[PDB]
Amino acid sequence: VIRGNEVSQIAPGQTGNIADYNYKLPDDFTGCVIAWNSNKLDSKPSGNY
Amino acid sequence: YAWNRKRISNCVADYSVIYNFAPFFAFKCYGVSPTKLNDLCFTNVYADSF
Amino acid sequence: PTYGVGHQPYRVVVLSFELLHAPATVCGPKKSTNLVKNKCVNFNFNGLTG
Repeated sequence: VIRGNEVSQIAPGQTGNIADYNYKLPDDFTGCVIAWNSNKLDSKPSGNY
Repeated sequence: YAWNRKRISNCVADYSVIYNFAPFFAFKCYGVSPTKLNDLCFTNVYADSF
Repeated sequence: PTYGVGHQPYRVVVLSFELLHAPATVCGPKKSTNLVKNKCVNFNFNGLTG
């Protein structure tokens, strides 16, 4: 689970915060990335921590 | 029709804090890439708001 | 939930594929056919067409 600004970092040849410290994809990556919004399940009115 | 131009000069530009300021999806650029802007550097920056 | 869509949570699933180096273990619902020899035929061996 990531934020909305960090979905573009899940890509081959990409850098950033998530791509350098959390999850790095290879440059010769062959595969499929799926992302969907989860504001109804992974969020709380007091703030999901 | 009355968009605001702001000149940005004589400062250190950090582009990783723009994502925290506004809730957008993509940092869509044309001549450069969004992930490399902390490495190269320019003369003057211009901000147009509308 | 009051945040913008750029700061909203997103669930991500990444599927990674190993193309063909090992014997194939994940192959889809395509049915097989009996093997003929000494004839000019189309063949499909684990996605290798010809």
